[PDB]
Formats: sequence, C-alpha cells, structure tokens
Amino acid sequence: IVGGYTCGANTVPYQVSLNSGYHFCGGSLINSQWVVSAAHCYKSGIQVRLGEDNINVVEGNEQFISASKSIVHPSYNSNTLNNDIMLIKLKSAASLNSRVASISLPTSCASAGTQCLISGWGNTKSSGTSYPDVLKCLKAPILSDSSCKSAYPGQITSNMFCAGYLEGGKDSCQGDSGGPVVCSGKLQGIVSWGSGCAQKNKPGVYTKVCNYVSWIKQTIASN
Ligand SMILES: [Ca+2]
Repeated sequence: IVGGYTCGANTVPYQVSLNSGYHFCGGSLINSQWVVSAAHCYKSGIQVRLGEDNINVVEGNEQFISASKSIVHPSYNSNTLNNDIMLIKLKSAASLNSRVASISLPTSCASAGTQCLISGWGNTKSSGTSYPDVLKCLKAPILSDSSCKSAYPGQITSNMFCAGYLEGGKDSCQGDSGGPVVCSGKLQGIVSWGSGCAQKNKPGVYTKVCNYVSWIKQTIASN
C-alpha cells in the first residue's frame, strides 16, 4: 500500500496473509473454512495466517492453518487477469473471535464514487522498495467504468473495476495482491493489477467480486 496509513492491530480482522515460507499475497476470510484471494496468487504449499498485524513477529493473536485445497476460477485467464479470483479451503476451521472474523459477500455491486478500504502488507513505495511489517490501509474511491477504460484502453473487462486517485500517490501495490477491497461492509474487490503503483493516470484494478457470488456459494456448498 503506497500512501496509506497503519491500520491498527487486528482492526481488519478478515485480512489474511498467504505464506509459502514468506508473505506473498493477501486474502479475505469469508467464513471459518474459506478464504477468497486472487488466482494470480496461486501457489502450492500455502499456509493461511489469520489474526496478523506484524507478519514478522508472533504477537499472540495469530492462527496459522494450512490450506487443504485451492480452486482457481474456471475461466481465469492469467494473460489478461480476467476472472482473477481463487478460493482457498483451510484444513481446519478458524476460531472466529474479535481479531479473526469473516467479511460478508455482496448482494449488489458497489457504486462508482463509493469509498472503500484496501489493505495489505505490500510495497509502500511508488519508486523503489520498502515492505512494511505491520498491516497498511488505504481509503480509495471506485472510479467510473469510463475513466477506468480510458486509463487502460483495451484491457478492462466487466469483471474488473478501478479504484484510487488519478493524480498518483495512493494505491495498492506488489504484495497486496489477493487482499480485500471492502465497500459498505462487504467484499467488493480483490487487489489484482495496475501499471506500477501510485503512478499518475494508472489507478489500481480490482476483481469485481459481485460477479462471482454464485460461483463462490456453489463451490463452498460442494467442497
Ligand atoms: Ca504476527
């Protein structure tokens, strides 16, 4: 997250870290057994880390649970990032509590102009590199489809939305991929892609979770 703020320990209790020996992507807990992330975050060997604030210090509220199964969307295209969504099943159910909590899936799709909360442990620099240990947060508005398409001609599908600031300075970034975009208390987006981070005229692009609620619900009813 570039241009964000320190969230505050466990104030984003649905945020997970995906770990393969190191943090490599975010995700969102949607019930005690399942995480939603980006398909481009797929790796074998994932441990889900819940209740994290500093990902380099064991602070006392964490639950570390191995994934049993990952399910990349059936129509995921890694070239375009169309359908950039994945489900991860945990080997055992998380214990839900004040610091480890699920986020609601949407009923309706979010509205252009709505301010959403994006979070993660990704890079905090637009130019260069610096990875935080504690979770960072950013409030960012959803941009109109027309503005999104104009920023990324020939690249935006109806399964994507842009959010952020066209002047630059504030965005998600590498290492935030797979994490939540929460708008009116529901998971509306997944950190997916963008050209650089926090550059002018190059807002973040996010998987449009409202398009996937029927796939999510039938998949979790079946696995
Ligand atoms: Ca920790």
